[PDB]
Amino acid sequence: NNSLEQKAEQVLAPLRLSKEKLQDLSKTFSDELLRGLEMHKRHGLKWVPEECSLRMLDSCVSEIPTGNEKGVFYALDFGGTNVRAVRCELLGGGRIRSQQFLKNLYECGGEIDLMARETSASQLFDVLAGCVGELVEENNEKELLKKKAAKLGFTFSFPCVQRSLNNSVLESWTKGFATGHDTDDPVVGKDVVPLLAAAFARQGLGLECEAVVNDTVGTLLSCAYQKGPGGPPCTVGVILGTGANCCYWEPQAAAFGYRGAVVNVECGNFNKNLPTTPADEAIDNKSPNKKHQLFEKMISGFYLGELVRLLTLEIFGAAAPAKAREEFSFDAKQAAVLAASLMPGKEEDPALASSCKVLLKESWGWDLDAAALKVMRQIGFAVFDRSAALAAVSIAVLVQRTRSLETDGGVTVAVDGSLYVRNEWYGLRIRTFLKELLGEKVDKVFLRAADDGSGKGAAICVAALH
Repeated sequence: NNSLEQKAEQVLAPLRLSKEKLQDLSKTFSDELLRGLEMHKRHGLKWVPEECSLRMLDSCVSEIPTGNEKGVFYALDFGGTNVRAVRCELLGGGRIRSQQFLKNLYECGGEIDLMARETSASQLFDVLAGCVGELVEENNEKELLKKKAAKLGFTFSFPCVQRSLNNSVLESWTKGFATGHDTDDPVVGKDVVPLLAAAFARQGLGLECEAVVNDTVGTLLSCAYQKGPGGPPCTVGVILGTGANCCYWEPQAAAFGYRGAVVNVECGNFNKNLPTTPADEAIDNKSPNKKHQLFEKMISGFYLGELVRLLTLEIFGAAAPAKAREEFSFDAKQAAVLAASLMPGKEEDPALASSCKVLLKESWGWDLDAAALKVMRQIGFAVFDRSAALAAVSIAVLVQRTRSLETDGGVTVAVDGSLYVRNEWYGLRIRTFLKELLGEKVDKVFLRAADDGSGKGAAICVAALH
């Protein structure tokens, strides 16, 4: 204590980004976005990191829903071992009724590891197609779809090369997958849409995959449909969860060589003029993706707990608890408990502070005193508030680029992700920083929660084509 507060001040001040620092970062990010569009115009599918840290991927999505579309549309959500099939009744007026069927690929296939190098593409896609087929059968719909096929959107959350809305080639596996590597039937290097269509045909399923949809773009589309007809257009989509990403509607997309209008920025990798602190350097240095995802490493839930832990070690020194020396011993949910205790008009609320005391005892075995508890709360607040401020920078830059404020007098920003969904104050802090960045015209910016981009959003994508 006593000089604990001076040390906390010295360590935490670089995390408190002033309006001027946020405005400078916004300018840097805007310039980088333009560099990325010029990069796309010249290089197309080839990312040139030396020209731009933002991939600026063509989502190939051009048709934004009105909210009036009606019908039954399907989606397949394959982003790892937890596969989902989704069926959406679009009822008009922004209303959607959904069903889902879940498959855990670890427990699928008899004496066959679907993630293994010896498994063929056909075996994996048979299981994916069968997930959708189980949902079709729950609805007693197989014969109806034999008569008239249903449209399906495919969220395939792996590194891909996407030449058109319905053509996406797997560039390399991630997330522990190796399927097909040791077979004559690979997934890597193949367009996944014909693999899925072949699997549907083998099971007699009348589903036509018309889009491979990025989940951030799906979040934008989910919002666009479900806010209903009318209102300021949804031209920005943001995911603030375990990771962080954003997409937006680009008014000069055609001139820069895009087929779609919605650009998937891949802003997690933004790396220009970042307000780096020693804790950020430590997080990057021990990560498996050094010098990549540097913006995300300051924003997203995967890292906020690590930031609190490393700043705790830095500030408390020999007074830090032993468990704070263990990587990933403190997560973003726990950091949020700390940050919530210091949100506007809650600082002297005793119940929130008491939850903090219990938290630190349970997670770190730390029976700390009043002054130490106050400093821990300040650490958690500083980490989460910086996350909100940097998210606000991303949103403001994208809103400016859409020109929606100028052409439609308002903009709807679709937001999803655990940081925003779990913490009511997080979006409010985003709005405070958006006011700092944009002035009074933040009153024309509407943040709207948007659900299930990877499922609902992909079904909406294909519904908007017709």
